[PDB]
Amino acid sequence: RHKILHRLLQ
Amino acid sequence: RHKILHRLLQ
Amino acid sequence: HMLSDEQMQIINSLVEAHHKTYDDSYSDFVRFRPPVRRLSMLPHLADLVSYSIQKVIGFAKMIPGFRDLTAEDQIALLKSSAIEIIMLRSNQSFSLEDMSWSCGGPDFKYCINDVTKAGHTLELLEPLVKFQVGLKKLKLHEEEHVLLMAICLLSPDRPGVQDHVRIEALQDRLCDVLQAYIRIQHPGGRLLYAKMIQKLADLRSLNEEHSKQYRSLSFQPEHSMQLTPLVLEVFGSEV
Amino acid sequence: HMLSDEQMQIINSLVEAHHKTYDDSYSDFVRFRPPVRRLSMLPHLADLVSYSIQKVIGFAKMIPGFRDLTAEDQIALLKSSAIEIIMLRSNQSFSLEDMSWSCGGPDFKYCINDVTKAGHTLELLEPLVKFQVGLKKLKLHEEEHVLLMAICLLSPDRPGVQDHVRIEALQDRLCDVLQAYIRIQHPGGRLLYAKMIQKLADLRSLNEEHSKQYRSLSFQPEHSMQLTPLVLEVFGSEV
Ligand SMILES: CCCc1cc(C(O)(CC)CC)ccc1-c1cc(OCc2ccc(CO)c(CO)c2)ccc1CC
Ligand SMILES: CCCc1cc(C(O)(CC)CC)ccc1-c1cc(OCc2ccc(CO)c(CO)c2)ccc1CC
Repeated sequence: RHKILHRLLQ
Repeated sequence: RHKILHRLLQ
Repeated sequence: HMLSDEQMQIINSLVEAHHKTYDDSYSDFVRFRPPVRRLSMLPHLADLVSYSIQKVIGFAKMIPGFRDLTAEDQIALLKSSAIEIIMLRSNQSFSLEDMSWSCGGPDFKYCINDVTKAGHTLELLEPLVKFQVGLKKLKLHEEEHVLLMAICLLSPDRPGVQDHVRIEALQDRLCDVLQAYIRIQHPGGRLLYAKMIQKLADLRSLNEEHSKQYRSLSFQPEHSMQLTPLVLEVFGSEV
Repeated sequence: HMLSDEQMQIINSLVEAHHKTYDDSYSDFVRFRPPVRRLSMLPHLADLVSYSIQKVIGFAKMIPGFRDLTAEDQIALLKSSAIEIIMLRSNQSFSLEDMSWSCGGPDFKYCINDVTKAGHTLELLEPLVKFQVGLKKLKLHEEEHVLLMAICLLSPDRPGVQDHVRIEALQDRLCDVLQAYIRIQHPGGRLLYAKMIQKLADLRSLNEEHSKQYRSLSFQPEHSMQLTPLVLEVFGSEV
């Protein structure tokens, strides 16, 4: 669930 | 499950 | 009257974030799949949009307060508003003359002509350009333009948002500065703030239209395979 | 002795399929995200590979018999062998001289130099080139080269294959022609067939290595977001 969004959000 | 592979396989 | 340091700090924080996430040389565009003048523009535009999401995300992470929201709320805000932030940030390259988006030059000059072969119809392009033109006319300051993007992104009335109250605070502390700045630093900006908020409402309709059209396109794998992982994930329906 | 019409028909069917799915002008490469000499080659190579999958699929759909297998079996065969078919088809552009892949010219000439910044290591590149060189030396005929691709793709010993028996028949009727052709039409090809089958075994190790390295790369979203929907789906682990 939203793998890339997460990694980008940190 | 393999949306694009299917569409391409027909 | 005049603004306070706290407010001035917010503006410098945003303006900087925008500068840091918006390349005026548009030299990154050379790395997109080449533009081509049947949905011949989809590859290049998909890349442009994916790239823009990455910038919009980078902008958010710098909006003061945003980074303290829950990872879940951050996503909910991005997924629902990214498409609007992109329409807002893209205005900085929209030209009233040629009525297009000029990004560094030819090949990257998207007239209503080439923008058609990307899978979208006039049912979106018409209101879109209408929006870009209207907005371009408000000759906003960088400060106001960047505020409007942070306000739009911090709307607590987006589906999926949990803390629809702490985000209410943030957006409010944001609308304050905008209202203030326009009062203290914008001659003839008495009816501006109201015109801007109206734009945020127009972005809601455009968002709706893009969503419908994106679904139809995205449902056809021969087309969805042209998109990028980020575009698929962000504009996807995963809860 | 000599081959039969049925066999000759199979060869013309394959050779044609290869011609129809392999552009000798490599003019489609201009549409890939530009090559760039930190994983600077990943975008361009990802596009090249995705594009290749599309060709490998198009080739399969024309291998006689393949189209009658179950949609499920067709996928199982592609997902497990696509990477090997790509290594096999890519040999047609591998050059012993410069020890690289020359596709239409510069920018599309991938030396072991640029092929490094795509996320893979020597633990793959070494055996790979070794393979390309060895294979390039068997100076196969188009007929034999295309047969080997159809044989490799119709291996019933791939995970996920249901009808591991009807596919056994097809691959067998395929190895027959190869054995025959080499006997009837290839001077000095007494020890060829055996050398070829050995290549199919090497493709198994390369497949294994690529799989390991692909997993590590694909696990890092900053990298997997560089791939394409097709590459992700085909090299993915979805059952
Ligand atoms: C709001 C519509 C966004 C959009 C979405 C899609 C998809 O839905 C997802 C990929 C298709 C499935 C395809 C094309 C488009 C598009 C991009 C444009 O770029 C302006 C361009 C974009 C961004 C910036 C900065 O982020 C600048 C510079 O200011 C210029 C102009 C016009 C259009 C509609 C056809
Ligand atoms: C077998 C390895 C396939 C491969 C996979 C990946 C990924 O796993 C998936 C995207 C990375 C996550 C990235 C790069 C590569 C690659 C491609 C090459 O192209 C030959 C090139 C490819 C195809 C054809 C025809 O299909 C020709 C023309 O004959 C030339 C040469 C060398 C390499 C290893 C670095």
